[PDB]
Amino acid sequence: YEAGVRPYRETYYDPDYEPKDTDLLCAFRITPKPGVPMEEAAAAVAAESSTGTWTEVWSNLLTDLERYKARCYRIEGDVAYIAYPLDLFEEGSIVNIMSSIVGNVFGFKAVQALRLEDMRIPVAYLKTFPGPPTGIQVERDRLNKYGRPLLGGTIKPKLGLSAKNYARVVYECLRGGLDTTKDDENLNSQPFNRWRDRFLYVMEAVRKAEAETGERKGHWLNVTAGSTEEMLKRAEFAAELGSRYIMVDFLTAGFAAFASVRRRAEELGLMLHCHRAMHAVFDRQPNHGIHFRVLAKWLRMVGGDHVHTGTVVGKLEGDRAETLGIADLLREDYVPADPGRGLFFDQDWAGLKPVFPVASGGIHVWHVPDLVSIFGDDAFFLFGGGTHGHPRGSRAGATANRVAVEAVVQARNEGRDILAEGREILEEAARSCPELREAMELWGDVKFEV
Amino acid sequence: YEAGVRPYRETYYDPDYEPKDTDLLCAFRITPKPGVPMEEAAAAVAAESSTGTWTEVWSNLLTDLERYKARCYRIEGDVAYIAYPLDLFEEGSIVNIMSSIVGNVFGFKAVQALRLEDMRIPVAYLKTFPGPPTGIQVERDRLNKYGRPLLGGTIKPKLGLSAKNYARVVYECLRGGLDTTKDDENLNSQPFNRWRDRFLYVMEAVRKAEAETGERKGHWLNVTAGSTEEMLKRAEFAAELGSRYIMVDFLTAGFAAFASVRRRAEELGLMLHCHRAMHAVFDRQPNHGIHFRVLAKWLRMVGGDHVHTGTVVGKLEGDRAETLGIADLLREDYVPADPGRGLFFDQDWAGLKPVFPVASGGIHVWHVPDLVSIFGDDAFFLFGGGTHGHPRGSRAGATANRVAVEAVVQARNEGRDILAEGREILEEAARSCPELREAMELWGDVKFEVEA
Amino acid sequence: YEAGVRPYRETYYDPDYEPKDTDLLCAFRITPKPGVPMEEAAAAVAAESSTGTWTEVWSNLLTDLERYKARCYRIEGDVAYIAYPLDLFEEGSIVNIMSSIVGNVFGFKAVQALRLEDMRIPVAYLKTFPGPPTGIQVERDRLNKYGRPLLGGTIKPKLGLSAKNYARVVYECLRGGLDTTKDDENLNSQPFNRWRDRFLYVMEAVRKAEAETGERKGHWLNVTAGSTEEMLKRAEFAAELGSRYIMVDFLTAGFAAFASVRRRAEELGLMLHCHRAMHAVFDRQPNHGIHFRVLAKWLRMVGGDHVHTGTVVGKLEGDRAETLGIADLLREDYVPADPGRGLFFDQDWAGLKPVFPVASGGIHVWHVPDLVSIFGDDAFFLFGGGTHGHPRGSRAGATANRVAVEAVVQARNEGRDILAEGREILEEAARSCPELREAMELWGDVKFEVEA
Amino acid sequence: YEAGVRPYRETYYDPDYEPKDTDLLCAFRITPKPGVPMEEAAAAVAAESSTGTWTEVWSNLLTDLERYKARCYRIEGDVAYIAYPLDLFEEGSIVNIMSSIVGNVFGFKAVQALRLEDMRIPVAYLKTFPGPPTGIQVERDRLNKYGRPLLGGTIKPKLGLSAKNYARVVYECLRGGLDTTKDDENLNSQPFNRWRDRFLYVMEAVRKAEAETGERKGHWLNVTAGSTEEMLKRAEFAAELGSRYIMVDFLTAGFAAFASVRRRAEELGLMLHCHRAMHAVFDRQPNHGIHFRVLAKWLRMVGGDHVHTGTVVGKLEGDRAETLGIADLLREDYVPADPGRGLFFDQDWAGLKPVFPVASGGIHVWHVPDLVSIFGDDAFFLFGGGTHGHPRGSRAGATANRVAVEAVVQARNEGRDILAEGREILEEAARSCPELREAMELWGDVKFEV
Amino acid sequence: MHTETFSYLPPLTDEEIKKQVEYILKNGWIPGIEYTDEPGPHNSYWSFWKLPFFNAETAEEVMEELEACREANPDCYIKITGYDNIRQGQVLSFVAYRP
Ligand SMILES: O=C(O)[C@@](O)(COP(=O)(O)O)[C@H](O)[C@H](O)COP(=O)(O)O
Ligand SMILES: O=C(O)[C@@](O)(COP(=O)(O)O)[C@H](O)[C@H](O)COP(=O)(O)O
Ligand SMILES: O=C(O)[C@@](O)(COP(=O)(O)O)[C@H](O)[C@H](O)COP(=O)(O)O
Ligand SMILES: O=C(O)[C@@](O)(COP(=O)(O)O)[C@H](O)[C@H](O)COP(=O)(O)O
Ligand SMILES: [Mg+2]
Ligand SMILES: [Mg+2]
Ligand SMILES: [Mg+2]
Ligand SMILES: [Mg+2]
Repeated sequence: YEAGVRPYRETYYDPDYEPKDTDLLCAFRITPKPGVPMEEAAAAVAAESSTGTWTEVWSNLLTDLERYKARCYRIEGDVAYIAYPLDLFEEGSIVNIMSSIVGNVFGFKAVQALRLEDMRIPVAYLKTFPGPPTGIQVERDRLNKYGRPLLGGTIKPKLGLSAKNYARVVYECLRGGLDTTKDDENLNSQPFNRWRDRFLYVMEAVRKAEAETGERKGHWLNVTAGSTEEMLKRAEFAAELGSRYIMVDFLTAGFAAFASVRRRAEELGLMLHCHRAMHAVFDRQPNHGIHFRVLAKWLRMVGGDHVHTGTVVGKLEGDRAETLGIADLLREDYVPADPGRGLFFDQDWAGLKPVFPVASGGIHVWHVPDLVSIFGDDAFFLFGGGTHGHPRGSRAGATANRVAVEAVVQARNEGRDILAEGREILEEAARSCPELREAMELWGDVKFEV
Repeated sequence: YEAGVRPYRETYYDPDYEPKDTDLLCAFRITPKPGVPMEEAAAAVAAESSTGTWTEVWSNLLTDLERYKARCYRIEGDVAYIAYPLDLFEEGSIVNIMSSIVGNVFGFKAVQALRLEDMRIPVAYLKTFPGPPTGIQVERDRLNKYGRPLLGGTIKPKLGLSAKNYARVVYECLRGGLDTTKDDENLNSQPFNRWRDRFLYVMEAVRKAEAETGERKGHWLNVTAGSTEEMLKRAEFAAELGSRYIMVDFLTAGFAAFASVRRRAEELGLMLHCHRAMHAVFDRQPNHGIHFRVLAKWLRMVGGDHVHTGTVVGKLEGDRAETLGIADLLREDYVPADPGRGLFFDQDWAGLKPVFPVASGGIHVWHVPDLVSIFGDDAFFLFGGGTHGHPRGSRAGATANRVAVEAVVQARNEGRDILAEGREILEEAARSCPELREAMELWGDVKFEVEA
Repeated sequence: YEAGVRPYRETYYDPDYEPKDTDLLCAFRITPKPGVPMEEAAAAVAAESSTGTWTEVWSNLLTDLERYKARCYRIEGDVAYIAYPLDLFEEGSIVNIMSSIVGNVFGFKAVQALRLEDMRIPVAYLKTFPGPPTGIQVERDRLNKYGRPLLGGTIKPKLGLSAKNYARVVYECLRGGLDTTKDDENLNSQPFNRWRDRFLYVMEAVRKAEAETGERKGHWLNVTAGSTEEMLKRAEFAAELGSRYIMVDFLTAGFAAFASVRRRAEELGLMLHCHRAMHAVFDRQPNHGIHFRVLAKWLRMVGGDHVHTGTVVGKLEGDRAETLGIADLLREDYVPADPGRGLFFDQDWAGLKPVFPVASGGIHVWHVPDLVSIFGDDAFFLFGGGTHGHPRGSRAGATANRVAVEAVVQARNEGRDILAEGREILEEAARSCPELREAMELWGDVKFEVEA
Repeated sequence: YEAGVRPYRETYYDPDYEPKDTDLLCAFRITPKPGVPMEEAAAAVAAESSTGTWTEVWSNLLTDLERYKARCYRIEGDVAYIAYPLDLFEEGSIVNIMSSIVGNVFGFKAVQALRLEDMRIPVAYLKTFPGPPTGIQVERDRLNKYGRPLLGGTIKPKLGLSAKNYARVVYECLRGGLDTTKDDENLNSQPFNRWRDRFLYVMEAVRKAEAETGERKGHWLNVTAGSTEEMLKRAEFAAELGSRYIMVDFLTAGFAAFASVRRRAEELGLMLHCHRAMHAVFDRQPNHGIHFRVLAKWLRMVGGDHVHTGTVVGKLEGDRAETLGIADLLREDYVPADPGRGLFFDQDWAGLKPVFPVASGGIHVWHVPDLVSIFGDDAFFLFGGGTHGHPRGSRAGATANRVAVEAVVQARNEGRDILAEGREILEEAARSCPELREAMELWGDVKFEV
Repeated sequence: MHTETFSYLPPLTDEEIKKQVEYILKNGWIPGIEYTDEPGPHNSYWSFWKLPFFNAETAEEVMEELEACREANPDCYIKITGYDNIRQGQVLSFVAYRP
């Protein structure tokens, strides 16, 4: 056989290739090492993410690489489109997808920066995944809540609160009008607050607020832990206590243990809130990493009932146009490509249940008009500081946020332009709600750059 | 109480703070949003990775934030030093470390770019972790191999080979002189090659090569799978077949499932090869992300018996100075700081077992003198393409690499300068090994650029 | 090598050694055999509790004994200070501590008497232990009780009562004002009173008294049994019945089984009362044994929510100064040394939860002012005989003790001197509580000798 | 009813009481507080170890204390004899025995020192216990070893040896003639030597030494750990490896977890070596604690296959006369009282299997005549330092100790006085064994006081 | 129905209540007021009267808040609480008013 190094382009670049509906497609934005042309850079990504390596091997002749190789089939500027045959991937495993698509190709000398912008998951591969264990429709039916965004909020301080104090804040928030509350992503089990203590007291608070308000309540109990076994143990205790919800940091815990908990959540009847902690480590910069829209697709495939999508207007970064596309990717049955929103491919969702977007981080009452305009009804708006930072505390703060959302929803439904009239609508509602007025006055000057 | 928004620095910037020996310390390279002072951006990172949020909350007064808050205690250039009290972390949980230290702070509008360079793990926290299930010393004792780097290689093509063909390549490699072989990181269970089929045939090849050579062999069977339960099932089957090894992609599987596999590997008596697939998604760029030396620390804490570290001279990026620091962090009992290698803190390893560095990716016989000089004996050198790409196949390629390593080790031990005499040492050995001569002739012009 | 016997001091006495913050330190009070120098006896203890034996062995040279050996680093009077490297101990295992530190060295002919006075547990080792499953703060939050010592009492006669009679006494005590009641340490399961029968009826009495008083109640159901499996079975049944508490004799059951029960108590949501039965077999004599302050440290490390500490003024021995030190060791985050209280080292508790002191044994209403002065609010006062021995029975006795505690707490909070005005405070409360007056009249002449 | 404090003596001292064969009897040596007479001190021990407390309680009248009370029935000098009714104790539980007999009575102000010298366990209570899981006879049948003491030795250094080095020393000892080797009592699982590593390598050494010598071998693998579950896990791995033996520190681990492992040992077919670590903390001093003969009885009841009994002549303290009595208590079916040996009661053993005495600690070849004279054939003699401290190492040292035992056994069986001729016998054997000669020369001047 | 600490003593007067508030403030703890119409073992979360008085300086400011809570909720049990954020738990809780 013909030993020696060959160009990646020879086998792994094929501009005549026509993608199949069963192919997995990737849009990579490539920054080649100086002097490396886009075609060889793209071919290297395709080869080293599928079947090839740096020199020709005699064992290539034992198989048919034409059937299994990935192929770059199109290049537009610094964006390369690569097609991967369906047979390359393990059914039902996001872990396997990442092991191929983002396994080694981000660290090659020949490609100095690489960003996975989008991915077309073929229906035939989607069907190997179960999707969310509950889904928006079934979740709204379990909550008996229709016609408005749902209210939530992270308990603060992030860390340092004892179990009983933690449940007091929960109680105040929920009895004041929030639908849910949640553990901070980094609140697991620690010397100042052990998880069994927190789970017990918090669920007393949840049941009490539910009896007193007549509305169904929940707290997103964080099961995130150091091992899958421990996470499953914490999920079992949540169910034993009758919690409607648990919560997992799906990126820090990891997709394999995420998959384990999602299975257990469906078996136990638990709804699954998913926090995207760590995502900004690699989805922020435009030259390198993985765009959040790709993460969002993987999240819906494994099965999360909600996932954070950003706020655009809050303290953490987020683009409005890209966020509109991500919300569609999470909630719709079919999402056509749209260059204006960074959607490189049409995405059929093959009947997988939809996921709640969750907008959280540095938002207060003045943002509600923007938030309702961006996400519509099928979303959670979380107010942590925006609830407990109310001049009169968490109960008054919860009422202010619930009133604000309902007033803006009402105005929108009557035909008013809630962006043009946003302040006016809040002022109208504030005349009948002193808690809302005080929140408006406290944070009126607190703005973040968009 | 006093409601309203305050600058983060009023509570979370404290340059008078003296770090305690139990504090967890971080060195963040910060690029603030234009107009945001460095002190405020560093305070934001400190606040939002420990106790604070964007506005004052009444419930802060229910606890003692002087005890629990993280503090930026030093800003030097564009590096912020931040100290985290021990009580903030869940014992034995890398997952918890990540959820605080890198959970949200990389996406704040106030901070345009953020890169975690290093982390001082306090001894008192390290003792809550079990470390490698085997460790370099026990592993060498299991293999009965002493005094040289160990040889391995990834089976190729990455995907597309049947289980029986896969086993045939393994047999040829191991009977030719490689100590080990391995599944590619992305080979798990797929239509063309299902994991039970591969495990069964491969272990026949391992036992056969072991009996024929007289040397103990192993194959790193990849148990990486879509759920923790499936991975444990594959590890159980590997142990039932008598494999000395399994393999896990610890970052793509994730740390929580990694911890589960590490526990079961110890229970079953399996040594655990860890592939760092996905690491470059986090650690490539110097302005934003997590440097690999942090991930390597977490890897040694959870417990991996080997992890890839880079080759420096191969096809994947890796700076010599940083690679040398990473090797020390994996193998030594105590590593002093050296910002020249990116080590901003000293690291005491509190008696945890050491981890084998693994050098893999685009290397061949001509690189052996450099590799031995960089890593010394306690490392694995992996030749995938550099074995099966030999003109006469995998058996011949395997012998060439084994001979190259041994000849360089012999020369070093005699006192020769294996860098100045690298070429001549290889040529001398090639006189008694035609397999080596053909390898040297085939790849003599194959080079990658290097950075000190 | 050099075979033959060498004096222990040549290798294990090193007064130049500086203890590390990770070393485990011991303070041994040594009485050498006449003719054996103090240095040699202390070296023998150091040697035979770490690495050495009675003659030189070739295998010593296979390891680095400079790293692993214990060292006597200071001899002051008849106290030998010995430092043990962290690597010598198994993480999270009190059993391992005992097997080294008190395993064999108390029976050497060279040492006529040996008493372990104190032990400095290093923070890095403490973090390998889970500590109490509940802790004082969470326990008060579970009980919804704040601002006073809590009331309890042992059901009497110790043995011989049927399960239904047992439950009747519990009902009368709890409905009369006691927060808790308890099985005697030696009541487990016996022909006259089998544990399932007792558990069932007692919990009926607990629920009834709770509903009638409006105050949360508990009974410390003793799960102490002949095997670990049996103890876990009894804890499971207590949890199935809704008990807030179980009880274990942690020294007679032993630390390994104690650890198993502590883990299950947390899993089941049970608070864990720990009785120190057998402690005086080890800790009574000042020339030989283990002082209770060492056992109390181990108890807080494994995880007990309460442990008995002595009363000082009651029927069982307990010195005031030593009792005060023990209480601090159980409840505080950091305890400085004070040899006047037998604390030879400082003790950092590394954020472990605190433990309730429990004062029990031969006490009655007249002791309440002293008990409140000694312990403050965070303690349990147990009146067994002092409740059921009231002239009108257990309900009346219970009310007398509850009233006595509350009146002394009220007086203290107002600024009165509860030691100088102890008698007058009790007499004042007795004017509004006939139960107290009858208790004071019955036992006014019942006193035990006290030692400061 | 008659409330108030009464003397303990009134109810709990009964010098006319005649003990029943079903009573549990205790011999306590009491040091009363000055001015407290022996009768009230003894009555206090009896009362506070059975049914009574410090003041009269109304609930005493709900039961018949005459049936349940313990009673001091005899006082001789400073020794009080107390009888406890059978109904007071939980069947099969040493833990319950200790909780009553030694629970609180050692810490009363009224009794300044207290020593439990002996205990008569009635047959009727013995039958609630299973005794050793193997026993001397069945153990000798499993080993196929008859007619001599068995040889052993602790691996040294106590701590600090890696797993593979540990197994090398084991291999050298066993192939040189030792029947067994053992983990040090404080060797469990530690950073320098983790238990799974040690168990694997050691059993390779055991199987190799067994094949090479043709004699059955064993290593006493220490399962002692921080929890019962972990100890049981280590016992299961020992069995999986085919070990004939495991080892437990029964006092430091504790009797409850001891009972758990003994049950598991019988189920798994494992023989159970028992180390008495911690015993000297409370069995050494003549004025306070628990005599080892009592501990030895409890050990045989729960079920240990061997237990250390001391050497008398070695580095740790031990009395010859008392040790002869303890050996009988562990090995015989019936043991009559003997004041010369400190045996206060006759002890019937109700058919419970016998236990191997184990003599260990600071002994070398010169002690073998004394050791054979004290214990006879049914015992283990352990040589740790006395094996690895041989000038030529562990193999030569093992051969020397095995030869010494066999030569002394042979001489005894031929009718020679092995005490009077001890040196002469060793010198005869040394003429055909250079290893023995070198051991004799090295340690000839190493003597401990008796 | 008893109400835990001090419920076995005669009901406290205004002066006695104030002396307990002074005890709380003297030791640097935070006074607070809670109330409910559903006392009992099942209720671990009484209604807050405002927030804990972190800014309180005198016992008289606390007694004033107790009277305003009583006026607005005369049908409720009302208790005084003292809070320590170092130990992070209540250091005293007693009922000051009963309906
Ligand atoms: O930890 C925090 O900051 C939060 O609890 C917000 O607290 P506030 O509600 O007090 O801002 C959320 O976890 C972030 O919004 C997550 O960011 P994203 O939603 O972008 O993943
Ligand atoms: O997939 C590959 O490319 C390899 O199998 C190398 O194959 P060759 O031996 O044929 O190059 C290894 O996974 C990489 O070296 C990993 O990169 P790192 O070691 O940097 O994690
Ligand atoms: O058995 C007993 O004597 C008790 O029930 C006390 O009963 P009274 O309340 O009737 O005296 C307790 O177990 C002892 O106080 C324990 O001693 P310590 O607390 O010193 O461990
Ligand atoms: O740790 C030790 O000292 C030993 O290993 C002896 O080592 P050498 O054989 O080197 O002396 C044994 O555990 C003791 O004999 C136990 O004492 P006892 O048998 O009296 O319980
Ligand atoms: Mg958060
Ligand atoms: Mg690979
Ligand atoms: Mg008792
Ligand atoms: Mg020993």
